[PDB]
Amino acid sequence: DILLTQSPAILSVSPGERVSFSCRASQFVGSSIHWYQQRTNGSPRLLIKYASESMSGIPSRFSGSGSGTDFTLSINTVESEDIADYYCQQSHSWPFTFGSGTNLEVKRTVAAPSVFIFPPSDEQLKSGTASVVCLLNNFYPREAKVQWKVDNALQSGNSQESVTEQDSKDSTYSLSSTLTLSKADYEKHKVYACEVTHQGLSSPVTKSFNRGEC
Amino acid sequence: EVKLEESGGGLVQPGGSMKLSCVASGFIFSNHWMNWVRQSPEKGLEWVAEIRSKSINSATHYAESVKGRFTISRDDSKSAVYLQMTDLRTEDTGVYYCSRNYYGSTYDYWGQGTTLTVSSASTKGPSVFPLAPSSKGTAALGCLVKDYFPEPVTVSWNSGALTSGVHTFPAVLQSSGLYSLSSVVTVPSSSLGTQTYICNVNHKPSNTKVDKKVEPKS
Repeated sequence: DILLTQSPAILSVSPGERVSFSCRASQFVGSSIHWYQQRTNGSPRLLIKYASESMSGIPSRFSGSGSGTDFTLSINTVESEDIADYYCQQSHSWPFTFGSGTNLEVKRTVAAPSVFIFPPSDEQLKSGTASVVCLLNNFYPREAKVQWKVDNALQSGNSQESVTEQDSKDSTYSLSSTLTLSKADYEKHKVYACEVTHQGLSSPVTKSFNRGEC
Repeated sequence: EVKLEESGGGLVQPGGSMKLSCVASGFIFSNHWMNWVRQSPEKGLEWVAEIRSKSINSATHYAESVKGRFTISRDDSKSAVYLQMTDLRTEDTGVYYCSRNYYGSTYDYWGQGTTLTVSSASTKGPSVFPLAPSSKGTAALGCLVKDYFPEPVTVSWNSGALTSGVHTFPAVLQSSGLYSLSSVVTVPSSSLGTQTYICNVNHKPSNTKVDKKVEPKS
């Protein structure tokens, strides 16, 4: 199949900025590249056909360009309704294929997270499992490193992260990192620590607790 | 205006079967080529199947990943296109869109999508555990909502009276096949002694409703 490489995966835009993003075909596709917008919880919507032809009803700030393999969608001054995912699609030959998408997010100034750690509850421990939660609250940009350290041993493979959608009011993200151990493994160790590295923090932040102390 | 409206999604075990339907209006249905396109986080958008117009023998075409397992069909008298799926696999999970392709070019109209979940996991309500505010300005507290299936759960705080500063995280699929999530909120530290904090967890597929009081641990 013809593969379409969209770049970047995530593009940060300030309101009023002129932005563009890229769709590269793994082989020649002439002008048969079509662009779609997909807002959160919505369906794809056709914006541009045959590289550069705008559909009716689509605002004039959208324009497309390119031919052969390298294609570009441009938004001349982004509005807040343009915050969405954007996909390209080729119809040069069968089967028709789509790129992986570019997500447009709101760019704002750097905001450091506030960090919180939560031991497993007594209730959960009584059930045989221990979940330790590290929370990063309202930060920007989205990139952050969260490392679990248990009696000074760096943990790998036993934690999962979740991230909220960008906040509608302050444009920040929040993130949970959840360390999961069996009750027996949890009770083998004393010091549980979450260390957070983020651009907004002049030094990485560690929150920790001693198992069973309060 | 053109409308495409899908139905028939749901939960099914691997090896299972399910039929999707889509009803069209606002264009001459029998003239046009109708498609199913699916979307998942791991594979993105993927064309699935197409059935062309009766004028060209209603030719059908399938993605290699579903050939021999899926069958697309149309009923022009009902303005309907269907996708019969068999031998379903976990990686068939996704949102399935009905879409018109304009004679071998764009997908110029799309439905709202219908969700297919292929999983051997059994339906199960969550356990809800407190994330107690730390004994050491602003405090964070929450509820851990663990080991339920399938999606979704809803979480409110104080029966909806508390909304500011709440973050209910997207669910994550554990290796057990069950989902887990946390819902947290930041509140003034001074309010921990004057205000009670209760998370209300609802999981409709298991008819589970749980209220958990979250207080400082002694």
